[PDB]
Amino acid sequence: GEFVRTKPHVNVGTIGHVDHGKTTLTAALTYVAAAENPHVEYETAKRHYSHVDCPGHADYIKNMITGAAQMDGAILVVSAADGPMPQTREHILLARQVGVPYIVVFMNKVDMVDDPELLDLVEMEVRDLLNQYEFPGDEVPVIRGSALLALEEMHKNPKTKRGENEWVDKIWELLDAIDEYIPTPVRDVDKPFLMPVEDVFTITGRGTVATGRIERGKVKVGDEVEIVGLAPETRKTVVTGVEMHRKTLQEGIAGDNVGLLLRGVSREEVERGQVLAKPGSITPHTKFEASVYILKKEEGGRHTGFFTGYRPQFYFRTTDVTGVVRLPQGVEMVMPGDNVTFTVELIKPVALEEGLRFAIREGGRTVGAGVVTKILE
Amino acid sequence: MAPVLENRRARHDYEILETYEAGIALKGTEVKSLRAGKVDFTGSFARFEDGELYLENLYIAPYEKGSYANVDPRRKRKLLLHKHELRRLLGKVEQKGLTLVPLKIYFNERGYAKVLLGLARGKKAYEKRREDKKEAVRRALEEL
Amino acid sequence: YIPGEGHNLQEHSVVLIRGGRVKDLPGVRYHIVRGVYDAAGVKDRKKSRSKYGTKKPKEA
Amino acid sequence: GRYIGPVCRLCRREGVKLYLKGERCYSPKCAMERRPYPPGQHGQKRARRPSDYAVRLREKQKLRRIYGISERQFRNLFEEASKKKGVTGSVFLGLLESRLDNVVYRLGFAVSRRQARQLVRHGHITVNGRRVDLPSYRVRPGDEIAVAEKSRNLELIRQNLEAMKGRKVGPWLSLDVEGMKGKFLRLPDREDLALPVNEQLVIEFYSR
RNA sequence: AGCUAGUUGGUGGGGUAAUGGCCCACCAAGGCGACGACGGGUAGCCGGUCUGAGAGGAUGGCCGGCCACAGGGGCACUGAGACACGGGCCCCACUCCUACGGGAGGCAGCAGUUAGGAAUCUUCCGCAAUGGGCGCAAGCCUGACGGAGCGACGCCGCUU
RNA sequence: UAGCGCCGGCCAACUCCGUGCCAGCAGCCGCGGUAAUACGGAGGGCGCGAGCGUUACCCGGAUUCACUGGGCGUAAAGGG
RNA sequence: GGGGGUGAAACGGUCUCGACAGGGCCUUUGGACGUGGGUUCGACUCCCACCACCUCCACCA
Ligand SMILES: C/C=C\C=C\[C@@H]1O[C@](O)([C@H](CC)C(=O)NC/C=C/C=C(\C)[C@@H](OC)[C@@H](C)[C@@H]2O[C@H](/C=C/C=C/C=C(\C)C(=O)c3c(O)cc[nH]c3=O)[C@H](O)[C@@H]2O)[C@H](O)[C@H](O)C1(C)C
Ligand SMILES: Nc1nc2c(ncn2[C@@H]2O[C@H](COP(=O)(O)OP(=O)(O)O)[C@@H](O)[C@H]2O)c(=O)[nH]1
Ligand SMILES: [Mg+2]
Ligand SMILES: [Zn+2]
Repeated sequence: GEFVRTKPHVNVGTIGHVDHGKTTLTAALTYVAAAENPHVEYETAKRHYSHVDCPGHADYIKNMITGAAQMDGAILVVSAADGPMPQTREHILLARQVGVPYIVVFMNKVDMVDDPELLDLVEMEVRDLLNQYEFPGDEVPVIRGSALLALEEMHKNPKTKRGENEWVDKIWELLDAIDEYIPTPVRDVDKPFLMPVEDVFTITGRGTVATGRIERGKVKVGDEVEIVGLAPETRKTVVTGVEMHRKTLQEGIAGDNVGLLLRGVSREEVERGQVLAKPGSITPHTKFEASVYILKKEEGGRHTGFFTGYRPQFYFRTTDVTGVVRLPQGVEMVMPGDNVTFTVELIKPVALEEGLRFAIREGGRTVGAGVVTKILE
Repeated sequence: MAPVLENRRARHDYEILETYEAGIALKGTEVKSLRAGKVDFTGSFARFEDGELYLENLYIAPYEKGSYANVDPRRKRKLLLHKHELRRLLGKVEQKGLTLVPLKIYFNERGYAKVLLGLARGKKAYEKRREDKKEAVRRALEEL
Repeated sequence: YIPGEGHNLQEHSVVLIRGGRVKDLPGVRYHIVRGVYDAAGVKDRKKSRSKYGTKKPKEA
Repeated sequence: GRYIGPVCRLCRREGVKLYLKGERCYSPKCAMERRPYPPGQHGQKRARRPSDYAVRLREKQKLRRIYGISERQFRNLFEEASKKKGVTGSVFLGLLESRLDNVVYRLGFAVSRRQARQLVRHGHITVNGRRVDLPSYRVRPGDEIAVAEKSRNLELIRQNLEAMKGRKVGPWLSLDVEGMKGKFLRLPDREDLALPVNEQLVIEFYSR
């Protein structure tokens, strides 16, 4: 099956506390949306969606960040029976750190425990919470419903069309809240090309494939790239297939979450944290200085000052490597607040460019935020 | 919980007059390796550059666990000695050809790597047999 | 044998064996090829590099 | 490929004057004059009694360096030389000379072979009508070495070819200095190429 | 260091295109072995190839010739020819479809994957040529083949 | 575009500093113990050149299985 | 990508006795128990996030 692009394409995930509905919901959207048109996907008349389904734990956060770094908007799933909880709160914060645009909301479990206030109380405290993080709390859409009941009835009749069931409809009140509100954004299909790698797997009788969201530019069956980073020396290759959701794409425009087939590589050469830059642009390095704003007790987490030794973890695109902070000479220490410029040396070499926004996370709480000044390695 | 280390090889080698016990500046990644006892004193005399003593040439295996963190085995590790004790050893060292040698290594009550130094006979001239015909003829040839 | 000055080989690292005894150390008959797998080239090295893993240091 | 670097450097060292540059390497500064000794921090100190190898080396190095031809080309040529019928200490020289770039030099055009080299590679020189940009093209008995039309009115083919007004050409060569033609009469012999080299030792260097 | 009973031979058969213990009855006790049989290990053989003053030694990758095999193993059918690489029957192993009763398959063709390893390539272009098969012919098929691709793997030429 | 090997002897190519049988080299002999042409860098030189070195394997050298072309009193080798 | 495992004694109480270094002859704080940081008046001990190994799962655009 050859993938044929028609409607604009957007990337959107679904985050929230555990057991609130995320997984079910996704199942929900999927069937509900598919009833109309003959990590998941769904076309909704106006648009075409790729739904990443954040499944992990406070142990699996090394994917939460990645998952969110993409998606031009996120569905915050909150249980009606329970209401905002720590993971419901934690994601929001990240959706904020990772810098996600617009956050739709879906109170789920409305089919259970009925209470006049409960729904309004909760709908009010969710907004409250968002507002506590600089998100359009009041302005943001909050759909009430039951993922299960929609999904359930969609199994009963996988043909159920909108208007034929109150539960299925609520899903549309969401798909709709997503069709409008969450805006499709700027792509940048006119720059070089580059794509971080999120997952590398071997397709039998074909070879290695690398997936991720095309950062900038495009890629076509027959072009040439250079897997850069995390490897002793960059590898130059040629692509032999651009696929999207098991469908044959002809040209991978930016913003596309796609799988790229790398001719000749062995699954050990590729990883998660490299990039498929087009030759010439980008090059591995391990040293640089940069402007880094350091969040205070108030946010992120650092509540004391850090010296030069510090070996925080630096998150670039899809991965994160530990690095050493070579404070400039004549500074001596940084403290919560202020934007300091300092030199750092990553133990592992990673693709870098002039202005690359990266973050600093240590001890489980984001301690800093910054852009790359100059490359020295 | 580390066994008493020892320089059996030079305890006999040089005559021992006075002794001195001092703590060292261990890297810890090293303190591990010392507790495992994997370290020898072969070819290691202790001196002091400037006014501080530094046990030099002491080999402390790397810590497998420690990965990239460990420092090189032969390092100019620094020792800790009372100021009046340090000057007495300098008086003897600068003035005459007496060495300071690692006599052994262990951990005291408190549990710190504590090295035991010794007073050295020194001397021990290393006989070097010489002049190989080959060279001799060789030079004659060229010079003239 | 592990050539050069300094190494990064652990009690379980992946190495590539070359072949060359060491008239000095008894039953030692193979040199470890520096610069392959876990065996790292020689830091700071600048002379006979080809035979010590280390790549050409840019004259910075 | 072909050395490319301090040549009036090999002039000395070898100690027996070289002229890969032509004019300068001909004037009162062939580098030799002022520095008849070999290069380096040393260069002028008791030069230890050379060894039987050092000699064979220096001889072949001498001769070779006297063309630019890199070892592979040189040596590869010597081999074939050996094979062929007749003495080799001559035939090896017979071929070292049929080398177009050399012939083109032996016959003016360039105040040196290095300058005879850049002269072929750039299509300037020709052979029997059609051009040849192959320094390695071994010249046969008869094939004249005429210049080009875009090459003549050149500020440099002038000067060079104006050093012909008077001076004679190799005993196995002719020279219509007007149409810049001239042929290749016959295969040169040991004397005609009274070179500062003892071909024998070069036959031996290539044994051990 | 001894080996052998279809073993060696004989008469008559069976079989094949044809000789023959190739197979079978029957008769005889034979056959081979230090000039190395039997057994073990290794191995496809040659033209050549590398080396060597040579006589020798080492090798058999590419290209040509012969042999053997086609997942392991047995068998025949068809046919001028096969006991048949992309034909068939059967057992075995393994993977795949199933409505669980039986189906489909074999890359040591080309290209490609994975495993193993120090290490070995494009899911390509064309039947224009040469060669083949079928056909009166036009023509069809030909991953033979003619080419392009990737790798300093090698040789020769070339540049800075 | 210019790289790579080597510079104690065999083997073509030498000096300063660093280290002080340590760190290290290494094909053989062997270097390293406080002026190291042998270790590390630099300067310089040599060889070679889009290549240069290493490793493995074959022949050579090896008349060291000798037919060409060896030996056996004491070197291995005369059978009690 | 995750889970688990190993980073000294089934162990909350000083300080390398000491020299270097910043305040207050003697007190003292730092440094050294893989690295980076937290929490304590105070950690080798206790949380965290890294590192290197080990081990068990996951993984076909
Ligand atoms: C942070 C993880 C990964 C980041 C990855 C990279 O980040 C980026 O580098 C990014 C570039 C700016 C980056 O540097 N991110 C890195 C940083 C980004 C920081 C931005 C935006 C800030 O503004 C200064 C923003 C969060 C800010 O905080 C405020 C709120 C703070 C709340 C703190 C916690 C509170 C109360 C709390 O109760 C709380 C809790 O949540 C957990 C535990 N216990 C708690 O008690 C407010 O909501 C503001 O909005 C790029 O986006 C890259 O492309 C990237 C996405 C790959
Ligand atoms: N009562 C009720 N339960 C639901 C509804 N949707 C999902 N659930 C239940 O919520 C539990 C967790 O759902 P899940 O999708 O795994 O949430 P996740 O933790 O975000 O993945 C499951 O047992 C679902 O059956 C709903 O609409 N109503
Ligand atoms: Mg889930
Ligand atoms: Zn000159």
